[PDB]
Amino acid sequence: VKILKPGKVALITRGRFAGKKVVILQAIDQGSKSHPFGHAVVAGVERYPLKVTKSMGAKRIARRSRVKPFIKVVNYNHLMPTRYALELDNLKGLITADTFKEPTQRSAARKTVKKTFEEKYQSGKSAWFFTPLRF
Amino acid sequence: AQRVTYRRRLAYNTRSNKTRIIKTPGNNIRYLHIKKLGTIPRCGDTGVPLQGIPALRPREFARLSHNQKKVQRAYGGCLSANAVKDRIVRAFLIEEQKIVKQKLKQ
Amino acid sequence: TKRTKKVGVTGKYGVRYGASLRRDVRKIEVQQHSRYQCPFCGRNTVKRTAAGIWCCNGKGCKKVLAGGAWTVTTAAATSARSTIRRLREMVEV
Amino acid sequence: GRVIRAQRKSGGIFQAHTRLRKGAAQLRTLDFAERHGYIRGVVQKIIHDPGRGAPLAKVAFRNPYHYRTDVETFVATEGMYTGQFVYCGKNAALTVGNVLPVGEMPEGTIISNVEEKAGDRGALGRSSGNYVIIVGHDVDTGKTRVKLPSGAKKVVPSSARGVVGIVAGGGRIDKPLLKAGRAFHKYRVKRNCWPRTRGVAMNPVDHPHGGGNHQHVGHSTTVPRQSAPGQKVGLIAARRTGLLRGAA
Amino acid sequence: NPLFVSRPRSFGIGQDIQPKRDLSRFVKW
Amino acid sequence: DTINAKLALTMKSGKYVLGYKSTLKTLRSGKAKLILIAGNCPPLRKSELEYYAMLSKANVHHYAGTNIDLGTACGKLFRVGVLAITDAGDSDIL
Amino acid sequence: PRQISDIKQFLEIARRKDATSARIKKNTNKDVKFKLRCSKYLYTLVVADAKKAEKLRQSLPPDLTVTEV
RNA sequence: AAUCCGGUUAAUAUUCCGGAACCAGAAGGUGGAAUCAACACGGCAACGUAAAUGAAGUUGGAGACGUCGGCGGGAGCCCUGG
Ligand SMILES: [Mg+2]
Ligand SMILES: [Mg+2]
Ligand SMILES: [Mg+2]
Ligand SMILES: [Zn+2]
Repeated sequence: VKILKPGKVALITRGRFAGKKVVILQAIDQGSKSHPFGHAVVAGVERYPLKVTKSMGAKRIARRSRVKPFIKVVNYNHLMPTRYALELDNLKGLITADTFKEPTQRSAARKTVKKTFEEKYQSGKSAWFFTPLRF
Repeated sequence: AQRVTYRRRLAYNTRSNKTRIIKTPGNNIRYLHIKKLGTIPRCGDTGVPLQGIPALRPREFARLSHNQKKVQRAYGGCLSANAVKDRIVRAFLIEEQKIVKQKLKQ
Repeated sequence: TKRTKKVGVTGKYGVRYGASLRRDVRKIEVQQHSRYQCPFCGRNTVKRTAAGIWCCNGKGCKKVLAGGAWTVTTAAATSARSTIRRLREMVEV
Repeated sequence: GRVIRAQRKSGGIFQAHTRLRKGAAQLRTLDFAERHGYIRGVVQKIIHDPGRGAPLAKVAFRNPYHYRTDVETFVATEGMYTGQFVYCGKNAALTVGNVLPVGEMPEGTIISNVEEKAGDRGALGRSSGNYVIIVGHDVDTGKTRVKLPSGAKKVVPSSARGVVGIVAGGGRIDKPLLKAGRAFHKYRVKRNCWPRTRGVAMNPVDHPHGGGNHQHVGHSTTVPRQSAPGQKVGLIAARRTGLLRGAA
Repeated sequence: NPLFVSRPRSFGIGQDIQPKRDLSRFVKW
Repeated sequence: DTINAKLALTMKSGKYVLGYKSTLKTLRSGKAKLILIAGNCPPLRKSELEYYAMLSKANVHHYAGTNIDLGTACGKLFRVGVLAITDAGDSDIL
Repeated sequence: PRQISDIKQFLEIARRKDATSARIKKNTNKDVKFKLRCSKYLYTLVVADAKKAEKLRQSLPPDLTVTEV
């Protein structure tokens, strides 16, 4: 009955990543001192992979089928929730309210998200997640 | 008291003959010929002036760096923030409705 | 205070043009400057901009409506719509 | 005598004042989508057109054959609003603002900007507050009978298109102009046709009505249909004259 | 392989931009 | 009975929020059982509110009457575009 | 004209090749202005100390042309 | 698109002289930035930065607009105290 919970796919509606699809990692319904509002920790796709066809070469397909992710703390009011949800294998406890305080831990978390998102893109079990929304 | 003259041969109070008074380091009162005021770009959906961008004459925009002429967001510098938000939500909901109408068509 | 028993807004014309003409203008001028209610937003922020064009204020429903010269809707337009709706709903079923 | 005023209205200073006009109001070129189905457009603006009572609507349509958007200028019907969807074609619904072949609409519907020939892009019932009524269809050799604002009955092909609803801009002529200056401003954006000097106020050289030691016409003002230019003044080919008491 | 997905275009009235068909019959010569 | 009486009942003894932002909060939290949407609501907003409700498994009632009538029906002296009911109390709205 | 607020920044501009000359202006208020003429701009540094002015003048590149007003 | 002050002649000056700027175009002369596989980060957000790859096509904006009325600020002028 709680729309926003870990694993759910949402749409960002405000900020630099407006229109980017994200997966909720943590759902902080109550407000903390930092972010005193109902926020969420999310991982989204900053650059979607490009479409690949059978006429492409092997090296070209590898280039186009790449995901550049982002990690962000977002107010609930800047999220539009969807009905899709992701599986969220090893992105369970790796992005807490402590990796954001350190740019080193930020780049490490993003690299981890990049590997799981990219491997998830290949053998597409969530195709809607990696297709850009056109607007 | 000191009275002034146009510094150009244009003799009429047209919109290209705008002036303001300066006091010089020679204690001289004289005109300074100035341009028309700039304009902030407006949203393509709502017509509102777009935030984060200065008011300049059209060709002055050719001298700014890229980021001064836009906002780091989809349609930045072309749509307002609230217009973009309407577009994202509208696109998503309409696409979902196309999905259900396709599912219920079979 | 009242300031006028009869002429109302037409007091700007003074004694010119004839009483009947000023009275006819008075009825129309009260209509064309009135506020009307926006059916799409519910606010009474509908005012005329040039003769058949009625606009709305606020951050929501900045839309423009095509209407009558002096009122937002005319009786002929309202009667036509119900006539059209009846005709639409009788070939539909 | 000299060339009378009516004979000088052939161009020149009598041309229409058209600088402030944004475009002709036209239906849309009759194309494949409208002939067979429908096409959707969105009302972008509803605007005042100088010299015209009715407001105009700028309507954006997708081009079926090229990546581009085509903007159309329609006569706004009452009820139309910016952001409204309008649908044009054979399969469009019977809603105010949609454009349909007159043969696709039932008897009694109220329409505007109706074509005389299928594809002429709108001729009948275009001024503010006016409309056309569908009177009947003749399916064999499809011809639709309509009633015009003048009261005339006309036969248009049942493929001529029409816009559902009445032209916006309401009862404009109900308001007294009250002042010469308001008539001045009305015709300033139309053409050089105001103010008008009466023929009897002139000299014989100027007008057939001119001259005389009182202001009077002299002969009858009902002149024959086949009068030459320069004598075709007054009440041309009048069937009758005088104050009518009950007409049809 | 799984990324190669069919993306059909409808081409009905008002759906997709018509494909480039042969217009020779309607050419103004 | 009319929905106005049920709405009048559920506001005498019951839980509710008025307006768009507070309604979205109860839909997100899952505590919204029923949302009432004014007849003249923005068409995009209605689609968003309907989508939020479907995800949270709440009922939606698009009931005739503008935001003016909905405001009056709740006894308020201001327009109400959308209601969310977290608890009927003693009413039979659900 | 541009103002330089840091002595380190001023010395770097002087070491550049466009820096032709320098000017020393001594104001009545015992404040000293070091003015550097490049191709595009004249750079002024305001030094409010006589001790600091002497050190800065000695801190310049040896081949720089320092002219006294 | 883009120029200011001071001075100068018997007589030119936003044009000459002194000083201090600005715009446009060309080539690419250095420096810096991003990229180890790809084209940066921050902010909940409005949005921010010294830079922050973007062909065709499309769309949006600026250029771009009446008139009267009073209200609020600024500049020069006017007035006032040493
Ligand atoms: Mg005479
Ligand atoms: Mg004669
Ligand atoms: Mg001279
Ligand atoms: Zn409204």
